[PDB]
Amino acid sequence: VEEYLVHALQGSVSSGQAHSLTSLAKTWAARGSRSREPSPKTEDNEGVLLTEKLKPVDYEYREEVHWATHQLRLGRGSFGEVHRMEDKQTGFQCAVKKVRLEVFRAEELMACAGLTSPRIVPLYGAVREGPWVNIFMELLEGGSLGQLVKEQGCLPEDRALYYLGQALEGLEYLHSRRILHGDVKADNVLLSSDGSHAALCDFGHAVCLQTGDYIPGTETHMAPEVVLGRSCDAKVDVWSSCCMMLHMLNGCHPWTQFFRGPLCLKIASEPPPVREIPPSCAPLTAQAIQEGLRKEPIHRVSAAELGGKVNRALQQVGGLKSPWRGEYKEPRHP
Amino acid sequence: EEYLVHALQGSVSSGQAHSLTSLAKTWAARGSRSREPSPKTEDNEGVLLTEKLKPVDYEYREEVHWATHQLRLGRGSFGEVHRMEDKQTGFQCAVKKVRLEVFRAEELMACAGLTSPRIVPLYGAVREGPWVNIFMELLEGGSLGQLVKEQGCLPEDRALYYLGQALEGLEYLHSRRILHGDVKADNVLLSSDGSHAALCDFGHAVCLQTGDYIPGTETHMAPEVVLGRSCDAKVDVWSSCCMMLHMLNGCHPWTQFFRGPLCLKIASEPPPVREIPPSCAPLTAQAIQEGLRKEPIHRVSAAELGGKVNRALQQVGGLKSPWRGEYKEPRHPPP
Ligand SMILES: Nc1ncc2c(n1)-c1c([nH]c3ccc(Br)cc13)CCC2
Ligand SMILES: Nc1ncc2c(n1)-c1c([nH]c3ccc(Br)cc13)CCC2
Repeated sequence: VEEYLVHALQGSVSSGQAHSLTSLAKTWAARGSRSREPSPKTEDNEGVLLTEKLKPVDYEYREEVHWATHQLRLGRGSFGEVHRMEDKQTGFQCAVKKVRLEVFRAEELMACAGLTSPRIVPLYGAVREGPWVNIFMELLEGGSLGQLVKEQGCLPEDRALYYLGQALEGLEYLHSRRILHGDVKADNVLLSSDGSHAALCDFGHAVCLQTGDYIPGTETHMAPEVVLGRSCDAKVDVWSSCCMMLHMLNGCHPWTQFFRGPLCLKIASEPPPVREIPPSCAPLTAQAIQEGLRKEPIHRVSAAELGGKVNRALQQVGGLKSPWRGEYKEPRHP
Repeated sequence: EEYLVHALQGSVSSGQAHSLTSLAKTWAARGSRSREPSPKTEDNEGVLLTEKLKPVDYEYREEVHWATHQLRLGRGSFGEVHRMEDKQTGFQCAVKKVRLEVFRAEELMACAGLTSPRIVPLYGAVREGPWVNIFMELLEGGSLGQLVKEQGCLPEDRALYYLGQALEGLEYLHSRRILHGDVKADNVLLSSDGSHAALCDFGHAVCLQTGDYIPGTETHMAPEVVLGRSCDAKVDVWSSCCMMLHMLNGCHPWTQFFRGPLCLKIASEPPPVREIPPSCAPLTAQAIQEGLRKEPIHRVSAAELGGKVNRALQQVGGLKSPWRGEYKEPRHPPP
């Protein structure tokens, strides 16, 4: 059972619901660990589309036949490159992340599928062609928070708070659902064309809680409990979020300007990088970051808790007033 | 040599094949292992074999020193293939991007430094984090596979001509102890004028001195592969003839008469010599029979087969049929 729904889904591309896609994705992750045999001339083609804007024809959905990528690479995710694409029948434009079966984790779809938060990039479906999983999602037009930070050097306190807060909304939505993101950083939050809306993008590091099986993201954003080899929970994301905040404010990641790699040792041994908080910051801003960067996950605030403090700090600075893009602010020197 | 490796690591250098080969071995070993926290700045290392691909300050990074342009060129066994231009030299070539976790050193060991006109030349390979970028000559006449499809099936002389060249390359590899492992139309690349063909994608290659042969497309697999026996270069010879049948009929060998998996059928049934078109020349048909002998031991070598194929081409009048000629309907399946 569900072994039966799986049998019914296998071999075909169907319009359907998240649960169906999730069930299939588990089979993809299992068999990608399974070194395979001689390939059929016609690649297997199976999956589930979650929106009518992406339409299988005769239970197929194949690159170059039913849809296609546009010239230039959009970005690069943890386990696959991301491109712009078009459904050839409906004209719909979205994004696709192409992942090798052998490195495909079901959580990549399990952690966002069917989710309906504005702070989480919507999943349109996923389709397998042979040893490739194509993951379809909303195309966003304002680039990543990571790109923004690099082109502006650093963000103003208010902008930084604004994005941090929106991200924490998404994190709260995830955590209440036993979902941990695992790679919270500027490069993985995506922006609207007018910079007003931010959303979490890449769940390649996600884990679906009940731990022990957390695959670490970027070392500078790693919490002490990860680096110590201890069991991990949602608080990991809270710490990452505050590492991202420091990055937005200073234009450089925490630890980098003071230590050399690997930073794993230093993260564990050293005190939290609260010393990297800009003195120019508002009292409520600084305290929020401190509580988010508590080395003991247990005393560390939740995403919801941190979100509140951050909304209040934003108030304290006068709300969001700094202009969308704007003028370059030189990042902090080492 | 553990010292040569240490000296190359962390840097992108202009250098020689052997150096690239040694580094590539570390990549295949390192693709093994759920990893640790990633450094913020991706590792960047590799070796370029031509000055037309030029690193700056020992770096070579996508979007900085080079970039892809236009639409996907193709899809190899372990990675997609694109056009790219080096931002320093303006040089255009092709790049195949392969995930570290599925990267086989043979992908480079089997073609690096090789100087046959029948084997697509390797320009180098560069790693960025969990990605291996394989650079190679960009060819302008598409793949033999694309050709066969848009023409339905090919005229006998064209087919012989391409078969012969592939066999030249195959002979070249085998004499160097290299089995390609995925010989098929999709893995032969064509000049703009259709005159030159060369073997590409060595994702299935193995470097002889089996048990370690990763099978390609089931329809091109030899009986000894499919039985799980020890494998040698003769595997490529069988595949080549499967490819020949494909060019002639516009469809792979077994597909029209059996259902998958074909593993069983290839083993049990006689060789697909019956799929040879009767209208073919005596020498053509016989060549294919010899390439498709079920015991690899009695099966002709790539060199032997090449002579027959060249002779067959003669008997038919040499290469005369036009390039991008007229559609010829591929053989239909039975009801
Ligand atoms: N869907 C989508 N729209 C826009 C972007 C991206 N994705 C995007 C960028 N880097 C990425 C890394 C992982 C993922 Br899943 C998406 C992106 C680059 C930012 C632009
Ligand atoms: N270097 C190069 N130039 C042109 C092409 C190709 N490669 C090409 C195609 N399919 C492929 C599959 C594997 C590889 Br390695 C190359 C190609 C499609 C043919 C076009």
